[PDB]
Amino acid sequence: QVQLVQSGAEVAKPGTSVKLSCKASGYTFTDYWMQWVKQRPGQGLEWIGTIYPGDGDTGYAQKFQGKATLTADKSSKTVYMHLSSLASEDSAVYYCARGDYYGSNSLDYWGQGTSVTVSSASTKGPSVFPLAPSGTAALGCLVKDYFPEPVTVSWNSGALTSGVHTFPAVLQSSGLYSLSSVVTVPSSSLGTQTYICNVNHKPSNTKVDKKVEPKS
Amino acid sequence: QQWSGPGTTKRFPETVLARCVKYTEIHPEMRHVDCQSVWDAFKGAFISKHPCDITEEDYQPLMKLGTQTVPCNKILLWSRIKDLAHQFTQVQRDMFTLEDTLLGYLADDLTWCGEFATSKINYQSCPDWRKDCSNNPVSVFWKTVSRRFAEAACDVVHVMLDGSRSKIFDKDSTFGSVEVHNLQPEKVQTLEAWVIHGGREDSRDLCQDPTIKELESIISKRNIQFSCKNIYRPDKFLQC
Amino acid sequence: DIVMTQSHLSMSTSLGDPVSITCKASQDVSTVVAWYQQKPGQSPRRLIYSASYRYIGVPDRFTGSGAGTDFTFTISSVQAEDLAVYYCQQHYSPPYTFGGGTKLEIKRTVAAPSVFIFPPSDEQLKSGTASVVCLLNNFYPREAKVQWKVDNALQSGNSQESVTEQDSKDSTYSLSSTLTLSKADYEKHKVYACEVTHQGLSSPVTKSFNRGE
Repeated sequence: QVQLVQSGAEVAKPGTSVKLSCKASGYTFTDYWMQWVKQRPGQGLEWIGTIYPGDGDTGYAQKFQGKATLTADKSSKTVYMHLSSLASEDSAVYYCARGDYYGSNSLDYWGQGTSVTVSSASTKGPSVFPLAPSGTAALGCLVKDYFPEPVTVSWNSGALTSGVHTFPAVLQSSGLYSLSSVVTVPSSSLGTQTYICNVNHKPSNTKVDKKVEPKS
Repeated sequence: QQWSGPGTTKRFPETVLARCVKYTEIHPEMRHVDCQSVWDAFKGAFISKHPCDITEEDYQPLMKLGTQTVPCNKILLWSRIKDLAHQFTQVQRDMFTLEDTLLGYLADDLTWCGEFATSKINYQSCPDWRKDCSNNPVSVFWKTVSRRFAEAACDVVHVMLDGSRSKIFDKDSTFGSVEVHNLQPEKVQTLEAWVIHGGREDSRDLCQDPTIKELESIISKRNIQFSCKNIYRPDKFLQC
Repeated sequence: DIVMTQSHLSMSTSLGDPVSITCKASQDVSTVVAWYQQKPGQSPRRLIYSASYRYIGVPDRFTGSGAGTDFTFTISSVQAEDLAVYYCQQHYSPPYTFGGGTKLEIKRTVAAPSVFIFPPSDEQLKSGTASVVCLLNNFYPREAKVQWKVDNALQSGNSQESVTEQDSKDSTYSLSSTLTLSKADYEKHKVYACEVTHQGLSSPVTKSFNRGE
């Protein structure tokens, strides 16, 4: 079974470096080009560069020359990508993928990706604010100013899912993230149904349960 | 210094380069290949090296070149029956033996070696794999290049075997020591052997030979199914 | 570098209908073009390579064609699991450049959004900030225009939008537009309005409130 397993999510301050890893199993490591691909949040794929672990030869797209350095450790069957002088534009998911030698170096097996976030921001849990309901009503929770991603949100400890929409996070000018989670419910239900949004931000160990009530 | 096997093929450098140029001419999807770089990497693997100290690492600068498209289900493996295997792919153009790929095509039917202290191509003699040393330029090239071609095979992997041999399946051949062990059960459903009745008339069901049952057993322990077919008439097989 | 251009960023289709996605190369790439499918939160998956080759087990409803500078990827009968982003790539010569991607979404009847506006909570205002949220719920198509107006004046540069993926069950989208202000900037105006334009609306819908009531 060919598998490419990448290292965990990284958070880095600007100007620092990071070294990402891609561990290969299930095939002769030395005999295939390993290629790397960048995907900025909400953007397309961009080819970064490649290494042939058998002899250590490398090559990079112009955009990434001087930014990316690839190396390979034959003993551990691991390829590493070193990213230098980090800036906000380097925040992305980085994939390693194998070139199929008998597929003209198209990418046959892919790692699961490593998220890299570059920011001057420090770990911070969200502030959760109610979006009060005021025959269909809408209500929600605004999950503001957290870092880094991700946050998860459920309603009524997972008992409420019908009509729930949790929006993707938006990067703020502060480098912090924010999102809202909303629910549409019958307006006749507002006096007899409790609505609680449960927010979990694993990076700061912040868990918040917010009861969302109609405003007085 | 002196070896038991024949020396490097006459005009080997020109032959390797012309073959690369011809192969990339026939296959336009390969015109991106730099044939000077191919010859330089091939030459670099064995020149100025002791021809009994050659390793897979020496061939890696050549191994990285020549990426191409060979459908996994169109691979034909073979052992000791080179002529029939290549006539078959000359007829069924969609199928490939290793010698129908660029790297295999470059080295097919050639011999080469160098000397440790000099940049000379040893044209007088080259190590015999059985008499002198197993880690020689020619044997290490085939063993290294073959493993990746075997790793590629999928679904029903076909192998042509010489039924006129004392050992139809040889456990110590490139197929038996390298290719069989690199067939991946997650991708390979069956290994189908075609036992060729090349020489004398042999009405026997050669798929019952002890070496075939040995091959069946080795492939079984690797969780792959085994199938065997007799090719009683090879001359008529090509027309069919 | 060779530039790969996928001219359609998005294509709308129906289950069981065929779809074709085109890709153009800036230079000859022979027949060496691949097509990858990617779903949210997943790695891309190779479907076609070397313009028309398809690995064993990849469904035959996916086909590729083309040579030189023009390539096509076709799904002969769109299935639910095929709604994804498709990227072409040339793997002829490094850098092995990708096209910009084409998102394939499903067509459904027009559905006007239900629009809701939420003033900042007193809890948020006590913390020093003010976010005004405008929600567009369960609409189709994805195209929508949301304009903020404060004390008559059209706003620009102080709002951000976020949109859900197309709902697998009802084929709709939802969107939030959030006007983010400091408490001081919020408290210098009275009327907060969100104006929504969408195919399903005969004229724009405005949802507004007066600060503090």
